[PDB]
Amino acid sequence: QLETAELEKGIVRVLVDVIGHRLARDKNNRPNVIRAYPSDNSNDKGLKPDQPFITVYCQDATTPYGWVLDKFVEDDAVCYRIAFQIPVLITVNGKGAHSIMLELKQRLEMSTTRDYLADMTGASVLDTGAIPNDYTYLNTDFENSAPLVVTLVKNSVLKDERGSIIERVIVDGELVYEEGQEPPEYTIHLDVDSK
Amino acid sequence: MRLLNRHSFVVKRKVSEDGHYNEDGDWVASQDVVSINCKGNIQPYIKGSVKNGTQIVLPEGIRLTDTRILFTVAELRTSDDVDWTEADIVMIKGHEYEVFMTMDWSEQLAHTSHYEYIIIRRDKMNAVRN
Repeated sequence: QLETAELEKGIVRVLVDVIGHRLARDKNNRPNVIRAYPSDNSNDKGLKPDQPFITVYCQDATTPYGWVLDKFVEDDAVCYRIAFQIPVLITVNGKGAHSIMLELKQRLEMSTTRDYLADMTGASVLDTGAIPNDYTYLNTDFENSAPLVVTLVKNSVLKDERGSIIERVIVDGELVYEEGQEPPEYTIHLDVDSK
Repeated sequence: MRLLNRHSFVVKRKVSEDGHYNEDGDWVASQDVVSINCKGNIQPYIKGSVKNGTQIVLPEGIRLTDTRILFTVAELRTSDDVDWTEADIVMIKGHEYEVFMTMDWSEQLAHTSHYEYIIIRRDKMNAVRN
């Protein structure tokens, strides 16, 4: 199954291991990779972490690959498999954000990294966008940000608990000489079971 | 009979200032929150855009928001990203409030030094833990 929340969680763990040697460390010496719009229970907001930090944000989830990729039957349930394409926005904030972002791009193509990302997420990278060197004016100085749009593709399998598959077929057939003949010339009754 | 201590409310302060980001990536607020009664004056904030007790007719329902000013001598804090502070929650009629924006007249005069706070009602939201 596909859950955007789980996908963002999976990406964050990957970014910590992949690009962690260039970010800042908190009180637990954990590289500052956070999910966008942080918030705990109810309205408990989240503080802006230290500089060189990474923000992960799943922009949306489109399905340009058709309504249903395939429909198979599991043990006793009909399972639909839909193909999704999730654009995830990874943005690095802080001084020298562009240099940090560039390293991640050249590191998101390595086979070892993508194999790691394929695990614990279940998705595979489709492509990586362009990195704009953005300068925004907060209050006094300019904060460097380098957003990047990583596009992921994943297959979600959901089970319809109201399937009730076929196991027996009963066929009644008649043979006639012309279109009509209310008394059929010969009658066919079939009964095929899975036993 | 100081007007500065007319009303009495209960403030929840995140005393155990931990506020760390879990390994997964979400935000884990302070696990220890204490509620101790304070005293202050709560008045409606009348300034232009700021709306007090105003129902907002959205195409999804009717939401209600308000903004009150708070004169008090207590040092209530606000969410700060340098000292890892996590704001203070004021309570009026049960509904939780948040201390956005602060004015610090703490040392200026002798018998009139006070803090001025801008308390905002917290919007209704589904709660999920992390």
